[PDB]
Amino acid sequence: PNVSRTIARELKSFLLEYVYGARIRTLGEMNSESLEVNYRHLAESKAILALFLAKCPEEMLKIFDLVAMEATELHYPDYARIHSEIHVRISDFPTIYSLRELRESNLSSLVRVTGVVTRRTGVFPQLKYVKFNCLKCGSILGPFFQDSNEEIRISFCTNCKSKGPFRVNGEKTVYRNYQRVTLQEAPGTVPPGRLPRHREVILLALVDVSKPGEEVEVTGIYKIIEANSIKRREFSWTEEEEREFRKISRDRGIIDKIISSMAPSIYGHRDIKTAVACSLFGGVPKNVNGKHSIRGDINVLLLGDPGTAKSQILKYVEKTAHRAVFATGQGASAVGLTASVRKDPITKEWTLEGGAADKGVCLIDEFDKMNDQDRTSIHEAMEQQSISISKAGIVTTLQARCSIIAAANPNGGRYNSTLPLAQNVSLTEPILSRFDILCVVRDLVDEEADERLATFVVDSHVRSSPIPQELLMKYIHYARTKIYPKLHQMDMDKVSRVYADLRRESISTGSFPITVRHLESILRIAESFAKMRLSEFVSSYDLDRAIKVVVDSFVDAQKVSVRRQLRRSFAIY
Amino acid sequence: EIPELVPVGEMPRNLTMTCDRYLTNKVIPGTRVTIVGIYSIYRTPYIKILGIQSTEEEEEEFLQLSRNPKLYEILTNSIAPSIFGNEDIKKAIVCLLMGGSKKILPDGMRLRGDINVLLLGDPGTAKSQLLKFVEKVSPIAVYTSGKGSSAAGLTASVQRDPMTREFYLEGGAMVLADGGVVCIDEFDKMRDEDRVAIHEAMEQQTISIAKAGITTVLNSRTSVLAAANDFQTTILSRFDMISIEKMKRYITYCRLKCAPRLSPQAAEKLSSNFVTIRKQLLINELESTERPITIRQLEAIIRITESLAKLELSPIAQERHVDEAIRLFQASTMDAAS
Amino acid sequence: LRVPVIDLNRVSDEEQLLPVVRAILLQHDTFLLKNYANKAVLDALLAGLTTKDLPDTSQGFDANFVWLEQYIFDTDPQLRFDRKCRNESLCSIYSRLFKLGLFFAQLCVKSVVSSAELQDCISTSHYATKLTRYFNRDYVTFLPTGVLTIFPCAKAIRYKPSTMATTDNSWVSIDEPDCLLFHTGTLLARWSQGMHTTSPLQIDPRANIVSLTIWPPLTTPISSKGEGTIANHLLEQQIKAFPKVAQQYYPRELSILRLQDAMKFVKELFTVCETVLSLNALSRSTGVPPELHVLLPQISSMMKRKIVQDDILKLLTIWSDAYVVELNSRGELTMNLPKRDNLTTLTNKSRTLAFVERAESWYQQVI
Repeated sequence: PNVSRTIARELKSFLLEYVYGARIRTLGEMNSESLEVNYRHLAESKAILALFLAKCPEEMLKIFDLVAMEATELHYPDYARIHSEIHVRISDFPTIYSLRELRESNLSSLVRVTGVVTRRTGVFPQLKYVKFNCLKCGSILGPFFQDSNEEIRISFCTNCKSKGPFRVNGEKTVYRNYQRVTLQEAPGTVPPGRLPRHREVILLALVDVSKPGEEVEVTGIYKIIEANSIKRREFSWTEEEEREFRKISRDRGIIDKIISSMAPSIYGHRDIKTAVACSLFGGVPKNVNGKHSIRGDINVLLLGDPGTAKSQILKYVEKTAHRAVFATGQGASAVGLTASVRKDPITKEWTLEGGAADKGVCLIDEFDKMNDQDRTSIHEAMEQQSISISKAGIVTTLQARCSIIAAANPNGGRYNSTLPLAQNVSLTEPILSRFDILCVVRDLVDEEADERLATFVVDSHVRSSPIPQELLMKYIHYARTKIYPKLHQMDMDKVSRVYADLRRESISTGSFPITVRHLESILRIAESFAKMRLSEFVSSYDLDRAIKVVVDSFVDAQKVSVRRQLRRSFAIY
Repeated sequence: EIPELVPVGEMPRNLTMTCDRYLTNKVIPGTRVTIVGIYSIYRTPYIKILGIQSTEEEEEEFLQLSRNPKLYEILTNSIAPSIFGNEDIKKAIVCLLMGGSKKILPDGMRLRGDINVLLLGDPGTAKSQLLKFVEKVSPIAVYTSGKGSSAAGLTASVQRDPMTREFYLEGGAMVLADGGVVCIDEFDKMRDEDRVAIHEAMEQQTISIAKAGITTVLNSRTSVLAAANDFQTTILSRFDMISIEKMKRYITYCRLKCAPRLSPQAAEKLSSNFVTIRKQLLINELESTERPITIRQLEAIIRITESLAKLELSPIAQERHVDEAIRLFQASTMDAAS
Repeated sequence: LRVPVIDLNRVSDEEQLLPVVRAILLQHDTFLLKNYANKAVLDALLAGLTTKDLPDTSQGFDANFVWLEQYIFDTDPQLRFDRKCRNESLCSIYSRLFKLGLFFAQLCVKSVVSSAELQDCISTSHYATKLTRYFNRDYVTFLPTGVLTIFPCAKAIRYKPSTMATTDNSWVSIDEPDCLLFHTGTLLARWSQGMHTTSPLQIDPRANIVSLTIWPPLTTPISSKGEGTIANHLLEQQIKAFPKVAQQYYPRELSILRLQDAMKFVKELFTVCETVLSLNALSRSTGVPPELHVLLPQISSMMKRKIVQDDILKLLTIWSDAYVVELNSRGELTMNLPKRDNLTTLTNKSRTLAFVERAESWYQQVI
């Protein structure tokens, strides 16, 4: 149509009257081909262009590249010798859709969707055109083939009129660059009972800038989604809820209220939920001059009798938290640590995908019942916050810095308290050393516990002071994405004095030692409590709760013969 | 291109070339090869080979530097610019390049000249920074790691030619290091199919391979300079120790020119040292400590003395090199005892 | 990242750099100055720490709460201005940076229509500097209140979403070691024919933002657009309007007579809201019934500030003839378009101008 000719000259006058000169000089000097245009800018200028981009973006994209190349040609001479075409990046889409709202009415239009990328393919062959060799007469014939069907069977020759066997000739054929990533819905925003959907995305002209296993925002057209723009930056906090969170965090020591708000179904005890809350709230990751990456996550390990609740609590924690997936699994396990390089049968190739939480928390149930692959993958992810892929022609180190909450059972049911935890569990010491907190429950008897536990669990079943659940789960996302509390060298050296007592007393009476990882763990627990307290820095008494958390985990993980250590730690209790 | 001089942000690139008829099979893969041809285009570039091959002031300044009596000492004050301490590790690293005295006996049972050196400790302390200097200093050496690396492997890799899925081989740092040393990092991360090959090549230099149509014994004059953090016997038994262009030219001229020997006057001190260490560690060994002392360590001491007497470009050895050799060996025995 | 780097050992005679400096501010308006003689006086910023004894009353330190003492340093010989703190080391760095500021003024305000009026700090000594000492969420976007401001800093750069330099509408930040950053004010952007910009600031590692401005006179004759409003009163209204004021009568009177002009954060909602409803009109042949839960994060992702029903209630209060407030059977607010076509850009431009005129009439009648 000639109506595009009055569209072209409109936006040609728009780019010289708005930041577009700085945008075109940055794409021209970086020899770049990506031009950035915000939707609000031209939408404030002309809403009819925004309506045309929302209705027919495929014919709207035939004007954009031409006027961008014309602006680059009169701004820079001979730019067509190196770069023939320059694309545009339509960002700032207001109506962000979900993957379950993708319907028949959203066809041939612009859509911004959130997701997680997996099984990414780079520069993998795509077909646009074909040819075919007819074997009977030995002739050539060719049509078209895009990116959705398998292939358009050709069975009728020109003059053979035969049903002979035909062969695929792609030795005169088109050149297609294909990078399709199977995007999935995030588990932190899926409704309960339903399953997350998945789609296939085409990436062209934007390959290997995306990270698998992370949240992503893609703006493209819907037909199979053909992505135009990618964004690796991304139930949220608002302005009306952020002032009341600081007002709630300033009054009445909210750490214990968050602990009491963690388990509404049962009474429990604070040793499981204190480790659970400090593991979900996490610490901060720090590096010195680009190296020495410390793990900011806290991996907790639960142990005890089978009757006691370990799965219900984990499930509740997962529901409460963002990007937390309860993978669990024993026999099912399959590919360990969600990271895998594998062949794919749809088009016969090699691909890499990190399964399903790079910032999230992964929940493992029945830790003692696994094979060699899923133990080694979680040992690599616990040793380092990354999983490397070094096969099928690809080498990629993906983020596996996810917190680990594992639950296990001992060999025989009973805890057998007259033996240490190393003889009790089947696991050894270096896989136990990655877990900083080892919480363990035991058995109990008198009327007191019978009067409280059964009444609280029957109160939880007869019904269909603490902090409410919605404000708590909004506070988790508000504190984990805005603050980073450091430490100041004013009086922190005193903990190096008390560690100097606490290390030495573990040799003379105990058998298992205390190392520098426990010091890193109590600094992470103290900064996690400072994160939950929403302070600027860690206080002096946060380390008191941190040393209490490490004493009732390490001393409780041993025999009854470390009983003198129950009173030896009473001076700092 | 040469991996000792390649920027750290990106892997080294490559080039494809076409070789004709008269120079076929004249180049073993893995050496310093100078190629002259035509840079043609098939867009993609390729090289048509038309020729193949592989300053007296340099030897004058090397002869002037060889006359310095504190030369060993400045060499050690030059291999460690920021490394604090560890002189015994530095001398053992700089003395494990050539190996020892290669002697071709008339009975056919020749002796091995190369040795083995192993780094061990906490992360840092240039365990992988001194390896870059030994990768860029030595004549033939290639940097690799434990269980191969990203799209490259120390072990003889095998995979599919993508044309119609063919089985073929990928030479690692083991066949390409013919006549030099090999240098790896992360010794604890080793696959079982590569450990048997390095287990045989660290003591026999030969690597044997046998599969579908290819059966071969590859010569691997490859000394090992590993770094680490049933494994106890392979660490404690298979390891003996637990300008720059002018230096490389002098190292190549010394490795090709001379073939030293040993005098009995300096060998009697070695015999007395062996008798005293066997008479002194037997108290610790009959006391059921179960940790050693062998003749292989004595042969390694002999190779260390041959390397120390070879560095001044001399075919004879004296007590001056054996007094530094027993001091180099005592730190390894103190590390092995505790 | 592309900041111009010059040397200071050859510009001491002032004969080789003026043309280049004039040329370089056409695209880049954040200058970096290195290698001066302040290598032993710059680390002496530990003297003026704990005074805390006088009230604000638009002079000296506005001591707001152990965390901030903003010294709005008034000038000495002008009327209604008298301020003298101790500040010996700060007097030495003020003398060196004031000579540096007059040096940059003589080398860069000579390429405009007036090269003797804008440097009138040489005669009357008109200086009201911002010594914001953040000693032991943050403050609003601060542009320099003078016409030229050179300051020692750690990073000193950010970018609010607008049509200015580094136009990508995101907060950009670079780090710079041992140097000074120059930024010019908004009066020089109106004096020079459109060649400047603005820059937001926050808590830097070198938290003492010693902003030493040129600060033009009480009676400087600005041109036709600003002949009635002087530089002193307008910039003093901006100076007393950005932080909190609770000390005396007049800036609190200026705050209650000037902070009700915040329609630009809600009328800009009217520059984008119809766009999205029209985007819902060209895609949903459902007769466009909207839901509040799906229209709220759309405009909350289109605009970084908080958007809740107070803005919808304010838009209903200012313009009720173009929208409905009709509730459905379920119990939520619904709102549609009264146009029979989808959208016409000329009618949309006329409706936006009428909304702007209605809000301007509301601003005139509210005061």
